[PDB]
Amino acid sequence: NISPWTITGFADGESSFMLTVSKDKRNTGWSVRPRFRIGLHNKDVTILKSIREYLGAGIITSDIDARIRFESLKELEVVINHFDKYPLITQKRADYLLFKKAFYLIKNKEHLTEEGLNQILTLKASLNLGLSEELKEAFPNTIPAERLLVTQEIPDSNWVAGFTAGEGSFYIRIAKNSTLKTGYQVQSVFQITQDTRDIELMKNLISYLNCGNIRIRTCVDLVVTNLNDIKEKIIPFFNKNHIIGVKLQDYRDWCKVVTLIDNKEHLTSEGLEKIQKIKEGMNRGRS
DNA sequence: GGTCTAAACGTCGTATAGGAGCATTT
DNA sequence: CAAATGCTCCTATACGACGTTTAGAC
Ligand SMILES: [Ca+2]
Ligand SMILES: [Ca+2]
Repeated sequence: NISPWTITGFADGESSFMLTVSKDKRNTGWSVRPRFRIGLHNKDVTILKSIREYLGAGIITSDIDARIRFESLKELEVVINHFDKYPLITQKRADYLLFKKAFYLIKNKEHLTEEGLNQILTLKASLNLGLSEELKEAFPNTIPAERLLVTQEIPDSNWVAGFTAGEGSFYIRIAKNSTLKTGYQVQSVFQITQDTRDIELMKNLISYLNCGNIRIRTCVDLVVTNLNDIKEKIIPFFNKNHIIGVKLQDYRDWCKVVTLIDNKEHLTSEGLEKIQKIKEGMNRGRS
């Protein structure tokens, strides 16, 4: 059985909290509904069934992508019990909090009033992309509810495993560089990318893993390039607390290249070619 | 001077997140 | 009816993932 913290982390990466407000058969003229969803590439449904098995709720689909969705009041109650017990720690937590207030309004059927509808619109206004042009036009001078800035340490190894399984990256960097014998440097790279709103979170993870540097481009990158930070810290970490989903295979290929660099012979033409073939067949070049 | 590692810097194209809205059941 | 939710399709930009140069150790 899959761990709950793996679930929260993975959701921290890939989930969405939504409120749909559609013109409508009804007295306020508007329909209000909450949605919670997690979406992945089609190849990873087994994770969803397992997660589904843990919570005992969610409806799964597989088409152009794979999604598990929670749309009924009871299932979202299951979702809320989960994230209340095993809380989110990225900025998406703030989205969660808006969703949760709205959900409760909806549970009490307060959404069927102009007053209640409007309060819900105040929650939706600060939720994700906020109010659409259509909704701004139909309901102007709306003041958006305040959104909590979440400011947080790593709760569990399985959380990191879920988050890296969504947003993490293992890639091989090849740089044209004449000062090297092969004409190329080979680097094993671990990376996490996140909007700057959570730099604190990134930093506790750096602290949590005892390695990596921050690169700022707004976006932030956690980047690990050091070979025996990679060897003696990152890989053992994801070795006891497993990366899940299709991304593991990339991780394994990443390990193989790390092994090749570790035996110091990636610095030969035959070896550099070898690593190149593997890199071109990992991550996006996989087809 | 040469070889190399670490990492600071640079940047593009699909893949997510987010969304919207009609159909069926409760 | 009307309220909830099942079901499916739409989209556009912030991560992924790829590439180059620099600081400097050995
Ligand atoms: Ca992802
Ligand atoms: Ca993301």
